[PDB]
Amino acid sequence: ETTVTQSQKFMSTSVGDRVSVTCKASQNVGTNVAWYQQKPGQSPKALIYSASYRYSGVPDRFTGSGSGTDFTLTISNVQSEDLAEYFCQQYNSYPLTFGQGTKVEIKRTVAAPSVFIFPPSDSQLKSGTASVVCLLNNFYPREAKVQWKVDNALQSGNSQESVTEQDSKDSTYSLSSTLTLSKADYEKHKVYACEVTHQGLSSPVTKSFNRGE
Amino acid sequence: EVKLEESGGDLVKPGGSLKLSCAASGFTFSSYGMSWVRQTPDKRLEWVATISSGGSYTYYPDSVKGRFTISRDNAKNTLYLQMSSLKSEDTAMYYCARRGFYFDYWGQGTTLTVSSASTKGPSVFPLAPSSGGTAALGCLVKDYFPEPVTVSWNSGALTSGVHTFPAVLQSSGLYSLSSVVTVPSSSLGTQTYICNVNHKPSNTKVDKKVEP
Repeated sequence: ETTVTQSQKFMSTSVGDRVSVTCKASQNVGTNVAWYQQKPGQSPKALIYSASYRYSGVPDRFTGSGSGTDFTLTISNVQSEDLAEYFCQQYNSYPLTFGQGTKVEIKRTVAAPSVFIFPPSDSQLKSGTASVVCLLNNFYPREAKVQWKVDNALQSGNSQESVTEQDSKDSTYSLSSTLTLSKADYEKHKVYACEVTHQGLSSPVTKSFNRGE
Repeated sequence: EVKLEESGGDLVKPGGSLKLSCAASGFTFSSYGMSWVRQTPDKRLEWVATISSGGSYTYYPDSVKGRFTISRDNAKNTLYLQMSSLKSEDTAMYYCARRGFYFDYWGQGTTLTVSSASTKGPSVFPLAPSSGGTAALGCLVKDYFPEPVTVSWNSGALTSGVHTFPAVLQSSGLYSLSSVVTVPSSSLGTQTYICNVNHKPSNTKVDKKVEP
């Protein structure tokens, strides 16, 4: 079986710049290689076929090169909307095989998070669990420190973070940190605080609430 | 104008069977080969079947041979994938695709989860909002199995500023996620905000109005 290998798990670029993604077949495949673009939460979309041909509707800034074993997708004039995973695929023979994908990431200027905290809803407590949600909205770069304080005690181990992919329009991240407590533990303390440290903030910002108010 | 729309994904016990369907439109279906490609949780893509335009030739990888059967009904403009002797490694999102060598159109995908666990629908709780200007609100979608859930706002009409986070697997074996949106704070008392949660494997739909 002929394999195709993408050695770059990530490639980073800025708006208006170019990025190249490599793909190596394990044996000669001629020009029978295709490229696909998969934006977050979407199915793959076809970009390149026969190594270098663009479908109708694909901008000329997308190019592909190579013959034999070494193939390259190049995106010129990169747009924020190009944030996606890019896959190569050979079809010189069955079985048809895919590369592992390369994520193209967008560098941009610093953007501080907007921070919000959400107490557990009365609905949720009725079932013995308490989720407290801290939201960090539309920030860049990805590095961000989130600290949970319950009556000034630092929490560690009882919260989980999830992050979106870079936004197709402004290239920012958003992040949720969810503190999960037993209702019994939640009712034992008053002040719930989410503290956020980030390059775009002059100093850490804290959002907080008093349970019961 | 080419569209491919899959259906049939479900939770199925290990060793069981499931048939996926793909409805084509916007092209002459009988003039193209058709294929199935799946994407595993690690996001790798695996081609799993190809059928010629007339249905006479079929091709499979060794991982699925004799367990998966691709077929088509050209009169109906439909493609099928019959899956049997299902294995844990078959869990994936399955894509209908046009052509038999490279794939110039892909469907939206339908998900198979191979599992002996029971399905459980989500519980949905408001993330209540409220200087000013911008308010944040959302829904916590908790304790469901398996993935995925789909979340929209106001039945798909509110999309600007929506962030639906990736699900996280809890120790209970159930998934949880939140979906949030930022809105003008001046509208909270007049504009209605409803998160629509669809969990197909449990046939559960939940709409929660999120109020100040």
